[PDB]
Amino acid sequence: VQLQESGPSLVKPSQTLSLTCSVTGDSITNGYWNWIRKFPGNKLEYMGYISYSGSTYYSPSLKSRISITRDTSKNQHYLQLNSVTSEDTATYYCASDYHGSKYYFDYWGQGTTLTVSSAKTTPPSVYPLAPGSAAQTNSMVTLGCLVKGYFPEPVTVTWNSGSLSSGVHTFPAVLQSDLYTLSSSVTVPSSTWPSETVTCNVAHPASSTKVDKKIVPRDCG
Amino acid sequence: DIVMTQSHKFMSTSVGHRVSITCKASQDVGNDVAWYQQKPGQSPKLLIYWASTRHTGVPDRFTGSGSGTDFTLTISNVQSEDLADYFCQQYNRYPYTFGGGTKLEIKRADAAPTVSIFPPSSEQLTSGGASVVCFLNNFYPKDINVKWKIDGSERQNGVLNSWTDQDSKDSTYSMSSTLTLTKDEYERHNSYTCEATHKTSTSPIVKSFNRNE
Amino acid sequence: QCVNLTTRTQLPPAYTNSFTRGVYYPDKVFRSSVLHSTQDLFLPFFSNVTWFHAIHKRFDNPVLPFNDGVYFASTEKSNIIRGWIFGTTLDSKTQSLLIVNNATNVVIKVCEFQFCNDPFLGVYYHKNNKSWMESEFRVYSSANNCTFEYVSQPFLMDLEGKQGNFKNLREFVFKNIDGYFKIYSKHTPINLVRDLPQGFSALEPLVDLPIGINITRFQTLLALHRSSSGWTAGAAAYYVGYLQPRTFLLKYNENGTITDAVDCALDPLSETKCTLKSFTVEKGIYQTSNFRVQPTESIVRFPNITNLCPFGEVFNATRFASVYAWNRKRISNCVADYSVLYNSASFSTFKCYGVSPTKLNDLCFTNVYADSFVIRGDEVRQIAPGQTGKIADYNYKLPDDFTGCVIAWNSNNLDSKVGGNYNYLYRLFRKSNLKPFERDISTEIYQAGSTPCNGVEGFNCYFPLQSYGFQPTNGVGYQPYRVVVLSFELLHAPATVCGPKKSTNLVKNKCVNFNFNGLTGTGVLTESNKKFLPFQQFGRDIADTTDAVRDPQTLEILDITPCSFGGVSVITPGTNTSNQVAVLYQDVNCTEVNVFQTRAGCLIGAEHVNNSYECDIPIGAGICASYQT
Repeated sequence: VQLQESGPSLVKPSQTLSLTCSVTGDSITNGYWNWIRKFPGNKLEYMGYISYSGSTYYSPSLKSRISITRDTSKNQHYLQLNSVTSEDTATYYCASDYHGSKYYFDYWGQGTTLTVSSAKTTPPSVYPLAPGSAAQTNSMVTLGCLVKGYFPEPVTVTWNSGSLSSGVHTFPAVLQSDLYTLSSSVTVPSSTWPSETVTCNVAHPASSTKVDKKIVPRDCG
Repeated sequence: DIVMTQSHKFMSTSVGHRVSITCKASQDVGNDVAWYQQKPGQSPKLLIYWASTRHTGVPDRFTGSGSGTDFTLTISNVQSEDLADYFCQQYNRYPYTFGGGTKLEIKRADAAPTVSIFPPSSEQLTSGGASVVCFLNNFYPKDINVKWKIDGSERQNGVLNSWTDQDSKDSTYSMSSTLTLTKDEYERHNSYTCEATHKTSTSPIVKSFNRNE
Repeated sequence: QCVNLTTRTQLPPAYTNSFTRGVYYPDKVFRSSVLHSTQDLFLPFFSNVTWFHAIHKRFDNPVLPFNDGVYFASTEKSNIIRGWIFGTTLDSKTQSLLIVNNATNVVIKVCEFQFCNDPFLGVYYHKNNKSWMESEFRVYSSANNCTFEYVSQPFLMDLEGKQGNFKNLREFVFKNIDGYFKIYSKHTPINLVRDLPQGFSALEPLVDLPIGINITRFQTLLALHRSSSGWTAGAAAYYVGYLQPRTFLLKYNENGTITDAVDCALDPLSETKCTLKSFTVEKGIYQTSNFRVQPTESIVRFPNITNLCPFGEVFNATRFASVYAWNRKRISNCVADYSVLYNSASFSTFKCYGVSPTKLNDLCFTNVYADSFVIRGDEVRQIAPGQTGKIADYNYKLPDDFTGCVIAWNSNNLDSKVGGNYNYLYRLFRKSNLKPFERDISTEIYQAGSTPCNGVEGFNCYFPLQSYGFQPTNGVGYQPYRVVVLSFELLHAPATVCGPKKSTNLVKNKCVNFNFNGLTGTGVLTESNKKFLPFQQFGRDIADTTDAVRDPQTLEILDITPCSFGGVSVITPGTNTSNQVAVLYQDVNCTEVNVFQTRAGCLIGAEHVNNSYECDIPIGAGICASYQT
């Protein structure tokens, strides 16, 4: 069973949340589908559940601020919340309560981080990073990939369309006042820079924006 | 609800050592105490169900026993591919209230850090933004302090740190900071300096640059 | 403040045996040629003290406790010892007493001083024009909330390093009783090389400091002399002892100098001097103390149980009730064992709210209620405070202060059958919600519209008690689960549900504490030869002394033997003849404690000689003891 979440990741206050958890590999014959709110900082909290026949029961955490529907034709299930406040800035995961072939399984998807604020959709501005002439050089050369002015969460920063993995340390987002700032690094020897050209690729699942910017030694002396 | 509470925040063992992660909840944990397995870069997966049976693809070294509310995930001869965040829960009745968490890592040799500060690009000054980026990677352990030196004076407000998981090839860490300024404050200062105090160095590496280039 | 001395080397905690040190005057009461008994914090003889130094390889000044009472003893040749630090937590958060000497005055201040990481004193530039003048004061940094201040008389103390051996001895007593701090001073010339003097002296009081504060730890300061971290020290040492509240005897002469000291809990030779209250002990046998064996532990000797709550007809019942017509069963006047419910390894759902099931086993309750109903798998999780749906709102509502347990397991093999199980019912529609602990068994037709239904089904008139559906071809989540809800409340009624049982093993020939259904105390369980009646529980002697018992769960008669006791006898020689003594206990053997068994008891310290000599000192039952070559 393969799971993949999809939907808009920007919901203003006093609006309606809408997303879809896709199921691929196993039909909706056995097992439940639940939701767990992920607080920032490795903290989780249960949200609700649904059956697979039509019995829609709610959780004591959300009595009337939750609406989960079913779809047995396309093997999917929706998620809808009412009266979305500023405390709903989190990520919701969908899992299966499957128990077959004398084994208990529990698969989890990727997840789409929901951010509740007053700002609209902002595309990311990928800016290159390179050491200048006044910077102190070293034997190990570091190359950066700056993203400033992106909204909302989440984001994904890769290197060479995901093919480069050695020395990749993608730092997560931060909690600033208005806008966030990404920071990615790579490990290359002195023969690479500035002889070879390294290009970082930054993805954005909330708006399907992919910006490709090359790192150039600008500005120099 | 069942108030879950964990004691150990992080466990650092080696190859062949025993990993002991306790789960001392304030309420009853039940008999169907389960454990997750948060792989690095992937989704968390189920490891142990019904407190005696393992998941599909799990070796026999991941077992569990105990008595009452004092349960301990018995792990013997932990390999290098077992670095995962373990949570204690119950699979008896909805809802599933979880605990804090405990990060499992391996113990390897130390590594000398490398400070590399970056000047801001010309594309950032066109829009109106200004930020100084300085990184600090390939170091061990995570007990380090990364601060800024704005014209010799330190800065603490607006400094936020971030870190990643342990690498499976070099067994090093990565931790840097973030400091953003406005357009008017960019033309007032001259030089920025970042450093890091590591246990394998008597003096920190001083790296600075000039904005005039 | 922050710079610590790098000349510190780790020393193992060795010990030093003292001979008769640690005897002072407990009060200002004069006597003559007697032995006054008193109870105070004294230093016991032949004890172990610390082994520290004040030299340039070993330079250590640790933190020792103070609440148990400590004794100070240190040789001196060049006045290395300057002062001490008396603080509770050794920080500026609480008050602290500071007694230091800068060779001009005795500074006594009770403030909240800011102690450094390693405070010390010393004289700089010992190469030329030394003069032994104090020019460094790095004890504290600030002062706040001072309550006492004392300035002594001005003087000049010399710190000249005379070569050779040690020539001075300064021993103090550091104790605090009810806030009154006492300093007992003594100065006498000696001749030492390394070790403590194995002599005897007295300690006279000097001052009195009613500080009125509690002191838990202390620290001894040292001096540094070198011709700011590599400064070396001189050559001195200091030993720290531990006081204990024992009883000493003091022999005052015509001048008031203590000549002898008797420890009543060191050796059986000196135990006769405390009972007789005389130094010159005549030849004979006297009683000193009373032997007694403390009990080990209390074991409740209950193999199995006797009474039982009816959990068999509730858990293992064949047919349950519905979710709207659940039967409430009151469980009282019985002993319930909740430990077997958690370790049964047969319940798929077992959760208690408010308290753990392992914690309520050692707790008495008065009202226990048990319910039983069979529902589907989508309705077991609604048995919780704050739930919604059909069961929580229309069938069975729990209050917010639920202090019970939820028991549920799988019953698909019994409560389901091929073709559909239409036995159990549930209410589907209702005009409002239910109260906590409210049963609704009404079969009235729900009027969904405005037209009446008149007891029959029609337009907007549906039957509320709908039938369930159980099939074996369904999934795991649709299996019938037997749900048992336990209710616990507290009222003014006395508790009838109890029974915390702790049994380990069969213990014999040990002084233990027994706990039976109608008898308790301390006794030694051993074998017997009597034949007790099956209704009797215990037996007594003539003078109301219980000496036998019978186990209610095991057909075995165990006599309640009292533990090992009796008087303590000792054979003491003259004060100018010898010092060897022997231990003689009463009415016990040599196994429950130069070993010889007598009729009166066990005699430890004598050798069995077949030669019969004249009876000099009697032992008992035709046995005597004497002194031979």
